[PDB]
Amino acid sequence: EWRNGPVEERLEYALVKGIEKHIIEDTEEARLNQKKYPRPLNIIEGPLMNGMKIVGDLFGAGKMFLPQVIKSARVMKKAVGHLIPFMEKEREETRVLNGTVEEEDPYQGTIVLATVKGDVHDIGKNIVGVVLGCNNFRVIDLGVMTPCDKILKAALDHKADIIGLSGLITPSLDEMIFVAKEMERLAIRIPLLIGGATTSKTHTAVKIAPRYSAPVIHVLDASKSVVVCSQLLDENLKDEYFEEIMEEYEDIRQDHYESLKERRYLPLSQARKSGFQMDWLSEPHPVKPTFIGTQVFEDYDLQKLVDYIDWKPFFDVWQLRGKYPNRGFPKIFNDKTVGGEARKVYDDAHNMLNTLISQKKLRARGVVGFWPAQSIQDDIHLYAEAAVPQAAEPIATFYGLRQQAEKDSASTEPYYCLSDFIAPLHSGIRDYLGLFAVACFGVEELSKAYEDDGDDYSSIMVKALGDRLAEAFAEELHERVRRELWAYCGSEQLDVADLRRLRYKGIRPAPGYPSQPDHTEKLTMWRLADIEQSTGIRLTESLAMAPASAVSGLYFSNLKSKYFAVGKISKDQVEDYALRKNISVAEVEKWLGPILGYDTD
Ligand code: B12
Repeated sequence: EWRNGPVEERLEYALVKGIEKHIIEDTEEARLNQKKYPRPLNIIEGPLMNGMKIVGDLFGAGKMFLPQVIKSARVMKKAVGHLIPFMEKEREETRVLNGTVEEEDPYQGTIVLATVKGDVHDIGKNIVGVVLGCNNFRVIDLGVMTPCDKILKAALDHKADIIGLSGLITPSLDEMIFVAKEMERLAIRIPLLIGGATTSKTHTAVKIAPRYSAPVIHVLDASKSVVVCSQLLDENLKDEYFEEIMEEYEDIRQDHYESLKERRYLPLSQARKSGFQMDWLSEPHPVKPTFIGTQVFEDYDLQKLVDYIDWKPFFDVWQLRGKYPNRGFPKIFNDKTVGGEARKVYDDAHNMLNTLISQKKLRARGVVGFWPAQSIQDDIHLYAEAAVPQAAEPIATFYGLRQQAEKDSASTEPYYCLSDFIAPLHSGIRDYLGLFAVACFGVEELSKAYEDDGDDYSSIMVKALGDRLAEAFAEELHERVRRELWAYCGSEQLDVADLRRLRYKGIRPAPGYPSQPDHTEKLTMWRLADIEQSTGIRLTESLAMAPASAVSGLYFSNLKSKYFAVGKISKDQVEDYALRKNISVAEVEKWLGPILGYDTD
């Protein structure tokens, strides 16, 4: 039907509908029309950028969703990959004629995207770097583990017009303020973009924007990048936008400083006197684990993990969200707005997952452990199996945090801590604590192989599938522990439908989570369980677990254990925690940055 149209219309239709079936043949038919395009630069600047501008406009208007944008980007990448020989020939002809290759750039501007030495969320940065290509923007993508000095150096040598940082978590955003300070003290006026769809403007306008004398714009999604980045390149709005409405940082500073008086805190001694007390003499006695030490999983069955995968986080990668009550998997498939695209991505993911779990291209790996645990106030101590806890000495210590923000008198909720879920040493009751770590190996190779091919769609899909497999492995390993390896919940008859609702007994608070935001617990876990040497899950210098598709955490078997948020803490708890950990106050003040209840500046 659409094949009957002219070659320009065929190019536009292929770009908009994401069809690679005839892109090369249509491109050839277009270039053989030499009179219509005297320069091989003209063919891209004409029908090709026209369709991509249409795609970007539709994405910004919300009529086209992310996977179709990715497919359109793939079609344009195929067309450009076919056309590169002719672009290079034209550039060589220009060098022959005018003497040198000119600084002509078909893209509107160059953008450097970087991910800090920390947070490993790579999918969003890649989506941005390819949608800006759909927005006709040249993107220099530095990936994960990019040093700040490397970020600045790449911005300088490549003469980047914009530096884009990536952020998707609350902790470890102190590298963004660090690079902002480095950039400010280097005295460069290049505009800056911040974070992703977890970062509120509070952290931006408190520790970033009043810290740099250049435009610092925060964007929610790359759909609005068409407006946002152009307004940083449109000289009519470049000189005015960056300060006309970014003045609202003034509200963010003054109003929140005024609201700081609303926040109230208890003394740490008073908070301890109001902790989560419980009668261990009437509580059921802890169940002894089946073994003490570490049991290693070397070739875990990927086929089994598929039954435990939850897909709503996976659809959140594609930004597919429905209206209430038809929101989330599996109700997402029936919504008229996103049903077809959700079906497409789900079937593609399942097809590639079936291919991978049958070709053994991936390999799950993990380890679990169990040790006897006794709690000294706000701390957890671990002993050997044969040792007597009251007379021997601990082999590993995990330090917890207690809630300190004052609660309204209408609520009687205790000020929670992790140590409240393990029997105290003086009580005479022996308790046990567990830990685990899982990973999925091979995602960082398949993603790179797909990217070198040019199929960013498959790369993003395989990254999301690796993340899903890692979380499913963590959930399944927790399920085995509660019933087989520890057997403190053997009477349970629940399935994955209730596992997704956190209705099981016990909790697995990962280090760095609001339950205990100190990421240094992973160091003690790795030292105790020999995880790095056994399983192969490395720890980054920022305590990020490699490969990125990895999950780790402790095991608490107490019946009354529940997830909680520490909130905000005062300097009293900071110094107490520092003296318990036998480390300087400066280290604690930087590891617990997000949860500090006072401003040091
Ligand atoms: C997949 C995912 C990951 C992946 C990241 C992908 C990858 N490269 O592997 C991985 C496996 C790394 C993962 C792990 C973790 N993650 Co995670 N993860 C998710 C998840 C499940 C899906 C959401 C998603 O991926 N959206 C797609 C993202 C990647 O793209 P995006 O943000 O939509 O991108 C857009 C905008 O944000 C913006 N944008 C984004 N980046 C940039 C950059 C620039 C320059 C610009 C201009 C714009 C821009 O534009 C984009 C256009 O769409 C969410 C669950 C949820 N609640 O949604 C949790 C979530 C984001 N993860 C989170 C956390 C806690 C973690 C961990 C730290 C857990 C841990 N181990 O302690 C670990 C990291 C450490 C480790 N070694 O695993 C939290 C963050 C909240 C918090 N407490 O801080 C979430 C919300 C889970 C939760 N509900 O609590 N995670």
